[PDB]
Amino acid sequence: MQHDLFEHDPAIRQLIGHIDNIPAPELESRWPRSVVDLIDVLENELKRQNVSNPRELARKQAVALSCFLGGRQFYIPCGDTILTALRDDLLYCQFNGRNMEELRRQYRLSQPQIYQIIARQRKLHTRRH
Amino acid sequence: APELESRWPRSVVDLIDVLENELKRQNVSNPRELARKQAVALSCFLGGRQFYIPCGDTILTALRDDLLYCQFNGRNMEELRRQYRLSQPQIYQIIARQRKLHTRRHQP
Amino acid sequence: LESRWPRSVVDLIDVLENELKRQNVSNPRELARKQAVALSCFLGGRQFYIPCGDTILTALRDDLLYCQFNGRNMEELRRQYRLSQPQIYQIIARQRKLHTRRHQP
Amino acid sequence: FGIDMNTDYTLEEVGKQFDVTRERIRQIEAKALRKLRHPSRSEVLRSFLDD
Amino acid sequence: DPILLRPVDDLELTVRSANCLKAEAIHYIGDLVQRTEVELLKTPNSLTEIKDVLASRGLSLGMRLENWPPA
Amino acid sequence: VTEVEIDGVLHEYSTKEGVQEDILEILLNLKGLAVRVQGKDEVILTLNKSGIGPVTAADITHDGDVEIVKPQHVICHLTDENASISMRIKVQRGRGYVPASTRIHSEEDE
Amino acid sequence: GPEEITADIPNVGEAALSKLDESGIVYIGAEVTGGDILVGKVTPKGETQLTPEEKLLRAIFGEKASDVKDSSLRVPNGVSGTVIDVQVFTRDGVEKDKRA
Repeated sequence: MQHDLFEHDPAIRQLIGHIDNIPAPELESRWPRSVVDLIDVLENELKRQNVSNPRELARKQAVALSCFLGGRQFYIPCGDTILTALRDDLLYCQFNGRNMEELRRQYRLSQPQIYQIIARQRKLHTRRH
Repeated sequence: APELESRWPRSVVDLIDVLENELKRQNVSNPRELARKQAVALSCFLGGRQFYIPCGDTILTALRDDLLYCQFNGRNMEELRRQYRLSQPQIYQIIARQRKLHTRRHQP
Repeated sequence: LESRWPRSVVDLIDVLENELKRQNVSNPRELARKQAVALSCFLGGRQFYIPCGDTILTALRDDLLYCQFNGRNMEELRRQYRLSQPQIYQIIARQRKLHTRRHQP
Repeated sequence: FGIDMNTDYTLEEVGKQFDVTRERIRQIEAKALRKLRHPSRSEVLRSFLDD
Repeated sequence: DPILLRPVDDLELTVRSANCLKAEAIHYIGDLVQRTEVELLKTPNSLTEIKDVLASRGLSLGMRLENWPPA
Repeated sequence: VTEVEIDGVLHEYSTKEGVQEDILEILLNLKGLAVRVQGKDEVILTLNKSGIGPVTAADITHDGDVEIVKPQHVICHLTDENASISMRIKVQRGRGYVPASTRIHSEEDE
Repeated sequence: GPEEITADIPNVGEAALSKLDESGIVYIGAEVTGGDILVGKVTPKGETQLTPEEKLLRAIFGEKASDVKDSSLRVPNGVSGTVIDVQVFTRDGVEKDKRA
């Protein structure tokens, strides 16, 4: 089942699937400069992962990024927090509600912290739907 | 609590999923890992700075616009105006613009 | 033929009528009919283009937001409306002066 | 950063020279830091992360 | 002939004629040069600006071409 | 013979209980295996043996497209009745002499 | 600070660490070529002077070098072989690693 964000609004989803018929250089000409800085940055990591169609794929992430946070005020932190957030997300997913002790060894975090992590991503895993 | 979230990294989390649903929709291998590294680049790229992200469908216009020119077949000017809820001036403008665009494609 | 079709006239009556019944107005059908005659006389033969893109709907959407704006509730009015803060900043400042003259002519 | 000078100048030290504005000079700094992070001038610099 | 393979986009024609021709979904030049003048006039809005450009480009309607389209 | 896999053996410088000779002697005995393959160019061979007595090439599980020239060519010796040896043998086809460095240099997989 | 033996080593690709266990010791029988890491050793790194250019690079990319210095044992160049035995001696009182 196509259960996710573009499921709610196929119109945006179909637009994402329509960029293949339009080549890049003319389409980026009409775009604001900022997303042009995004796409190549998103491209930069992509070829480091040796994934095909770096230009084609990178566009798909950029439009979806603009789709949600378009209209929304978005802040970004930097530094050690990111992999802390990355570690938190893996902990939440690994957390099957039965391997909390396994995570207690996998991530080794204080018990109140684990609840805070578990609670916090729960909010993040509720507003989407 | 909202002010506590003001500097909160919650936004970072919200994004991996934003990347997920298109990567999962596009069906690439391993959503989560691709999207997290994908986010880390943005973090280093955009750390600690004011950024205007094109808001409120502005990008989606360009894709809405491309499909409409494709379905413009010369006498259905009413048809695609209902189905996009657009108006005569909008239709005419987009038509002429994408016409010039393709003419630059067919012509050298 | 549609560009020369006398079909729109009748379409105006029910659009008027369904509003009149919503506003609990008596005899809404007959009231809407004579209104349609009133539109026909003035608008007859005139190239008359009206604003699209919810032009009155936004200006009213503008008003009640300014009613809910408490000087701190920027974010929730953002979520409820899907409008981004930048434009909300501008509209609220405009509505500020607009209701400023409303409260103080 | 003290490039080609005997010492680096802090935010206060550079404020007394051009402008006492703190956030302004800091955001010009951030402007430069992004402009360097674009993958149009960072390609060569990326090879020095291994050291 | 190097023109039968080129699409309709190489005419630089008027907007009225451009709108009229594509209402019938024409994509190549050859099918214009295939149909004669006695059926294309039924389309509303055209009769005064095709012959001149066709002569300028060295083409004329009414002639017969086999193996069309050649794909 | 180009590649040999034996259960319970990590490297060629170890020994197994019940086997009279060393793993190096096993590989040198394998080096002199006369095998003919008709259809394909790469064949996986399986050898299983348990008991006391010499192990010959006749104990390899014969395949329809593999011909063993010398079935009496001894390959290993077992001294304990409970001792068992399971071995997987990989045979390719080629020409010339190929040392053990070129194949590992050419193939990049782990 | 005391030196530690671990598989966690800075700025080294996981390909070079594929032959190490979770304890940082190469497995027995692992074929190893010149330049590989037989045992991962980490030594605490003293305070380092930062020149203007490298600190500019740190500001640009944001990575930070922790209190770590790579001093692991490497196979000498031009030597290729297989590890046939590893032996670990540890002092009395200090805890033994799972490999030990």
